[PDB]
Amino acid sequence: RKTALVTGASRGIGRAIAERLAQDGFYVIVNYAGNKAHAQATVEHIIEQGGQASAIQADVANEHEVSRLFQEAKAINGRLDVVVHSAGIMPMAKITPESLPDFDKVIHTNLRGAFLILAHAAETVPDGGRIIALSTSVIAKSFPAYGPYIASKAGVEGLVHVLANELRGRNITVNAVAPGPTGTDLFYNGKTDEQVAAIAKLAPLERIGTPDEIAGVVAMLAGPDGRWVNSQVIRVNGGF
Amino acid sequence: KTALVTGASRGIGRAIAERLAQDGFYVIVNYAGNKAHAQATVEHIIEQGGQASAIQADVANEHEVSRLFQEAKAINGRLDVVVHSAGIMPMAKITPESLPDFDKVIHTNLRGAFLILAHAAETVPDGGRIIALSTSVIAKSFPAYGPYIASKAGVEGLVHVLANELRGRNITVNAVAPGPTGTDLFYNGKTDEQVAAIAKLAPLERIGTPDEIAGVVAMLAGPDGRWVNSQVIRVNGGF
Amino acid sequence: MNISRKTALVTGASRGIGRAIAERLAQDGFYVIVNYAGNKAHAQATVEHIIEQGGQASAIQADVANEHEVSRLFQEAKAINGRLDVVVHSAGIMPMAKITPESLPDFDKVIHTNLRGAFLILAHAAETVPDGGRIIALSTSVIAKSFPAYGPYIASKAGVEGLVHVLANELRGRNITVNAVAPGPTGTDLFYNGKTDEQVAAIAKLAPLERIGTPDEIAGVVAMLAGPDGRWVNSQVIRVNGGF
Amino acid sequence: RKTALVTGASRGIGRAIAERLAQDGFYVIVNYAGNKAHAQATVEHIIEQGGQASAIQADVANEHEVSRLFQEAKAINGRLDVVVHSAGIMPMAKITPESLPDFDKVIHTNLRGAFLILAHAAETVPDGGRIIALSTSVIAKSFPAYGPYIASKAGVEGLVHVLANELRGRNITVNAVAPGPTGTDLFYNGKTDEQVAAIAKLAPLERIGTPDEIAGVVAMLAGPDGRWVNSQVIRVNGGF
Repeated sequence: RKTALVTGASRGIGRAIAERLAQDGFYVIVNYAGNKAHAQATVEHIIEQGGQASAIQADVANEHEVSRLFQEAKAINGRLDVVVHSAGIMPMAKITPESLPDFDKVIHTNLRGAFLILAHAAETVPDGGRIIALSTSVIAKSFPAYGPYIASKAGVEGLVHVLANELRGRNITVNAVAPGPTGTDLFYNGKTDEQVAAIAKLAPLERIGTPDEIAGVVAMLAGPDGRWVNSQVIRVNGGF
Repeated sequence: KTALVTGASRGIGRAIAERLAQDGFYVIVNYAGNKAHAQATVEHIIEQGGQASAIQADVANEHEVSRLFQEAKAINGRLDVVVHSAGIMPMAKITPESLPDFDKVIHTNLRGAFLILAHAAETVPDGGRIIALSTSVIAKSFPAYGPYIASKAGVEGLVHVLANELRGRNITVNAVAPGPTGTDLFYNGKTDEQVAAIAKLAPLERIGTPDEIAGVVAMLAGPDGRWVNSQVIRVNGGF
Repeated sequence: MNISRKTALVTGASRGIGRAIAERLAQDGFYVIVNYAGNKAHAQATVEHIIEQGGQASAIQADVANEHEVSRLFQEAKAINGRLDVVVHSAGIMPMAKITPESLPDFDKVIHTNLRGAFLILAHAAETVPDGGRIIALSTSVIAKSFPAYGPYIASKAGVEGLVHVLANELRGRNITVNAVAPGPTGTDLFYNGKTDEQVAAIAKLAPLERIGTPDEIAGVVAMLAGPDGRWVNSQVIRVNGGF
Repeated sequence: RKTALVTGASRGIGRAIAERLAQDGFYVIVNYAGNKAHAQATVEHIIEQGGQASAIQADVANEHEVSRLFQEAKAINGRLDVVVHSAGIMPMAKITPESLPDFDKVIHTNLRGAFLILAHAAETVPDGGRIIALSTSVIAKSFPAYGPYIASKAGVEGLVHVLANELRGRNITVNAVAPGPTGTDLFYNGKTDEQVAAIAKLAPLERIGTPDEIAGVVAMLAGPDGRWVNSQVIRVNGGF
């Protein structure tokens, strides 16, 4: 039985990824940053559905907590076959001097965090393993106030491509999944139906994509059908 | 549910047809010239427990494609998935002497794609999927690949536009872009040194198989591909 | 050897972007061959505008998608000064047609004029441009938007870009750059005469600069690519669209 | 009277850009980080050839030094028409935990620095001005050990596109120039005759690109022929 670590699996896309990987037969480490309640709910949903999982706290941007995370994750089953990095933040801030704090925070959490996870994955994933990062489709649109977020995720994609090359000879694929707007609980919670309808109309399929539809592409990349997909950023956005 | 696969006689097209049959689709194996390999594909599908049938059609001939789609949809009254894999890849540098070759590739690869996509746009139901095969070599722009790259870049353009034109029909349009794959043909015309040289190009350091391409096609044709739309997915082991 | 003036051939130079390219290249010191397809009047107007401004130019008829007329075009154009330093391929059509069986004629036409035409020009350029010369094709920025009814056009221009990249590699050792310029919507006389003011305003707002780009603004990038500042730019598609 | 600020103008591409902009009629602020000697050499060559320039020290990643840089630069002629951000570093480090210091360094100097310069440029450049960042062509190749550098420059490109959108209504273009390897003195001093020969055969033009060949594209973007070029990353690499 193969083991998968999923960062940011307490809610939303990360939770959907963790639950789908558990359904696919992976033992899932549900990594979370702060309050364990949602993470333990993820673990319990996995166990009730017939899978195995356990939760580990770690801030992905804290090098010491990441060192511990990977040791503790390896302690469970002695192996780390798949690593999926979904944890990140998306604050809004225009490219102005006053936004410098927000910028630093996003870079710290999304990009440095990604580096940490990827770096440790590169050291611990076995031959034949898989490393998957979550990027974003909004990189293609360059919307105002998304500067810091887009910068962080573009950096992540760059790291993904380089790492795919650096792991030559280990038969380890490195890819990214870049979702568009996704119908998480948080997404719906902050929006009126009119706002939802406008976002739905942005895609030619004219609806809101679900977290499970993102997790399905992650599951492809983690499984046998993803054996020959390497150094790719797959945008999952309904055509938007 | 029914899937039509063009160029399904051998290689990547055959692997696609067989995997889709294994995923539960009734498969129309479309072929160009000699039936034999197409019927072998049909028989392998039936042998493994699936349903399939073979139909002849030149993808670049409007009348033969119109007939292909009328007949394919007539089998079960539906054409849920259309996969366009048929194409040719001749080598010719960009010189006036290559004009015949250029015309040929554009005719088979680009006009062909236009036809298939067009008829797919007319016949696929709500919730269906349209998938074209492009190529990863677009990224490298190697000498003598000019005509081939031009045809396939045009195909990708059609894919994105069609994805937008089918707004309101709930139909995804995507492309899969393989690198070199270990077909039977790939192996018959190469020495072991050539194969070894190609194997080292990918960071995974081996030769990709047709089944590894068919797996991504199957993702796009199945439940996990519902929210993938207007994408060109390159499947090349990282090369 | 050759003390004749540096020469540029510009296809589709009768009007619009092609005309602006021809006039700007003449201002930069090129003898300009104004290639046109059908009615000479506008092509001769381009030539006369060039000559009134103190440049040298002459007009040659050829349909860029006709191999025989293109063979003649290059024989005659190179004969003027014994050289063809720069080749700019601007000629093309942009009809609207959705991806449907009934659109097949239109598709065939666009592919024929835009892509096969490009192939001919590029191919002949590859045979005639000297070491240090420049080959520039015109593509389109609309490739990025994949608008409905632009399928055939986008397919044709994406094919052109593919040819550009390959040709840049095939001319290794000849020191010949091959590039494309991809304009967004441009304020040609045709553009303004066929658009309502509300349509014009809607298109103007698409770019962050909130205006309609001019043909001279496209020609300026072409001139960069054809001159000393473009020496190290090779195998690029430069989108000139005001940020849209 | 028209003014251009060039960061990293002490040597190499930045110097070539400063000298070309001066030759094009700009008053040039030669910004440097530490090495005053070379910055004054630039400033001098400009004055020697008939131009006007002056040097200003600032570490582009220091918010206070950058605020001062822009205050002082704008004070010279009361205007700052063009801003070109060329300053950056390119250390080699694979994606492993031990590389975290190098990573942190590059992100700080290349990306946070870019954020600062662009942010202040967006505040100080007049309507009709130009903002040009320097990226890199190596993003296309994702070579091993280039991970951190590529991540930083990919982030810069993201910021460029977003800023182009955020300055809607101000008539300010934001672009990047992405050079390949260039025949700097730094480039040549660490290389053998055969190494140079091998690099020279990478491009189809089969030679080494010069800093002036990059500066010519920057100058196009800063001048009348660049009025309609916006939100673009122009790769200047001889076709490699």
